[PDB]
Amino acid sequence: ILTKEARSYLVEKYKELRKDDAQGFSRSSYRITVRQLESMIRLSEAIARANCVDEITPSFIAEAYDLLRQSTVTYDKYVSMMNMIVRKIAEVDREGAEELTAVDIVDWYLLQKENDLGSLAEYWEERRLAFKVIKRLVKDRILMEIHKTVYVIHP
Amino acid sequence: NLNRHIRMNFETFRSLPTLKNSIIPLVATSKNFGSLCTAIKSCSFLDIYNKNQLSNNLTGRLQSLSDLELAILISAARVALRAKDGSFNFNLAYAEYEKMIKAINSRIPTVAPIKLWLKKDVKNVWENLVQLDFFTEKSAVGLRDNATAAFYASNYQFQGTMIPFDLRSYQMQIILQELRRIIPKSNMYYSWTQL
Amino acid sequence: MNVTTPEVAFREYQTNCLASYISADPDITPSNLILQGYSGTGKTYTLKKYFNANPNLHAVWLEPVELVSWKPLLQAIARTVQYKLKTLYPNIPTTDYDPLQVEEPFLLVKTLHNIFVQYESLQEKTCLFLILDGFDSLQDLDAALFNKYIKLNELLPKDSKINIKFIYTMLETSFLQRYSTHCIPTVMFPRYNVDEVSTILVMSRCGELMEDSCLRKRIIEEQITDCTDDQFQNVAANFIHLIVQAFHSYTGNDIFALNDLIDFKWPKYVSRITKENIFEPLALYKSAIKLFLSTDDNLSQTYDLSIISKYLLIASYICSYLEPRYDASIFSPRYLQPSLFAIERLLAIFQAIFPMKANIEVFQNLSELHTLKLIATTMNKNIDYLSPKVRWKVNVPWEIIKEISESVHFNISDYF
Ligand SMILES: Nc1ncnc2c1ncn2[C@@H]1O[C@H](COP(=O)(O)OP(=O)(O)OP(=O)(O)O)[C@@H](O)[C@H]1O
Repeated sequence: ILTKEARSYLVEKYKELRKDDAQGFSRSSYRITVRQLESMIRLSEAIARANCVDEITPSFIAEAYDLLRQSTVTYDKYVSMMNMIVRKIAEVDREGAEELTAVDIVDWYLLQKENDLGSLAEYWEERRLAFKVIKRLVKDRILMEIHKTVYVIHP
Repeated sequence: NLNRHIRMNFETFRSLPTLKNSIIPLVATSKNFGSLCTAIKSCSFLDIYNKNQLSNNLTGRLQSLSDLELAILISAARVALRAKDGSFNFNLAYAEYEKMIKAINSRIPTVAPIKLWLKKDVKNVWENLVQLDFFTEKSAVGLRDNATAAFYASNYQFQGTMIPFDLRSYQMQIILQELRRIIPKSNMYYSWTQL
Repeated sequence: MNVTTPEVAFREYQTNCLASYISADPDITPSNLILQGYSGTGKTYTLKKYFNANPNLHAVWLEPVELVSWKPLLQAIARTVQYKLKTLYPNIPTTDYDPLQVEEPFLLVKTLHNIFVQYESLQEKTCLFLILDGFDSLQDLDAALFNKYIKLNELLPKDSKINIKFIYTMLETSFLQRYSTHCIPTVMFPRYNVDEVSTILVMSRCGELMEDSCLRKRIIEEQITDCTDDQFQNVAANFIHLIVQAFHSYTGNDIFALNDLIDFKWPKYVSRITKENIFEPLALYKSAIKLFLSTDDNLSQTYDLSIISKYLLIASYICSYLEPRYDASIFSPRYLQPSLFAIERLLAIFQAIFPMKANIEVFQNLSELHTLKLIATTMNKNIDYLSPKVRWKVNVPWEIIKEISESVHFNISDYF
């Protein structure tokens, strides 16, 4: 069953998909239609149906959003680290929390994935892997250093 | 080492004064007889001289560009490659830049509850790249040969200098294949060096 | 002979190369020398910095940037060489030659020969380093020009006590590659790295900003008590790093644009400074955020136009981007440059889209638009609108036509 906020989030994403599918001059879209709006629920149902919940969470709407829109470190691990750290910084900045260093960011991320670590030997590899992700962001100025340094979202 | 360098000179080009001018800094810079002997035995400074001779080549200029400049260069190269004549303009370049930024953002999954720079800010990047000769106007003759040709060129008014900044036609100097040769794979935009 | 070398940062190789090719004895220096590098590379800075440490070298400075064409460039050489020789060795009796008589390079050679003959009484042979900055920056320029100054001093008599030793500076690489066979000694300047640009700006434009009147106000206004010069230096330095890291992908690696951005944003950043803002530059960043979110290089309902003018400009865009095939069907290539059209099409489409006949106000608005240059024609001088050869095209982007259509409630979005 769709939760009430999921309806609010679904109409947000349907507007976003209808925005992207919009042609540059004509208003007529070609790929995203009302059938796809049902598809988002229909896919979200199946995604939720794969687990033990009868309440569709906003997360399962995003998963259907990704799959319908899509039409050294591994690429998936890199981006997964990005969406976790980037939203962490934006959350504390918008809430005005105290500043945190890069090491604290690494420790925070490892805390989030405690169960994915099969052994403490894997701990050091992932911890070492984490700093490479940070440096890549600084390398292309995705997270600006402020002089220990504090990381702030770049424009 | 000196004999190897002399052999390389002989194989490459056979104008002796070039080798003379190459040697002159080695003698001039020497401060002591021991330093002179060590330098002429190691013969390493000719490599520095040669790389400085190559520092303002295409690779040397390309290594100095910024992230946004490099991305816009890649997008312009892609448009040039897709075009039948290789021509492109600012509008198509910015459209491709927006499209590739959208694609990169899309491949990043959205979280349950990278900047597309404004078209006005990209103007400075375009101006930078046009001056560094990565681009060139459609039929730019460039430096004229003689004074009379320069007179007739300065008398005439080319259309490319009158039409708006967003619609001037350009052609590319570094083809996308050369970019993929040169651009490090560690670059975020490297994956787009292919079509 | 020995020449001291200034410690120019990030140009050490080139400073050593200029320690070479430049010495008191004219038998140990070449006839020509070229230093090359694009704008904002430090060549004009480095060359003057090297000459300012060795006064005994007799240097003459000229700039083709000011000297529009080759005639001023020739005349200035004679003028400045003569004046410099008078300034250095005044006691020798000489006779003046008018620099305005130098109408040809041969006459330049003649005048130089005459002047050196007048100084023949000198005991020792000495160098004369004629310096030209940005040779390719000359506006009236052609390829054949530079050979005339390459192969110049060999027409001078080698017995002369004064020998000219040319030095050139160049920007473009396409200029050098036409003269590689001459094997002229070349010293190259590559574009600075970001780590170099940031440090160059910190070393150069820090103290100048540190003591400006704007801070002279704010320090007293905020009643800062424990302030010292070191705190001033650090606070000013943080600004350059912030601007560089914010606008590096926009400016690139150019010192000039970064300096201009610093100049514009420095008073506004200083304005946000309070008692609690210093000793925590992070708060300074977190309060002047909007300075770092927009370039602010912009010079400043954007167009306020008559309704007739608005519909004329809608119809002209339709003419410029709709293929002529559809005029008989629709009414009965954005990225490309606009195509040309005729007034006969514009009038018909305007009549077909306005919610007018042929009163003079329509043509008056059209001519106003042309004078406003919102619509372009196929000519540059002696505009002859009524001549049939002239054709018309739109000089306005789509982003403004869309707003005009919104303001007149028109639906151009449905015709494409
Ligand atoms: N090593 C350096 N240290 C400090 N400042 C430097 C250095 N190199 C260059 N600059 C700065 O570069 C600025 C621009 O002068 P520069 O010599 O680079 O011009 P240019 O490239 O000859 O210009 P143009 O082609 O317009 O004549 C100078 O104001 C100077 O402060």
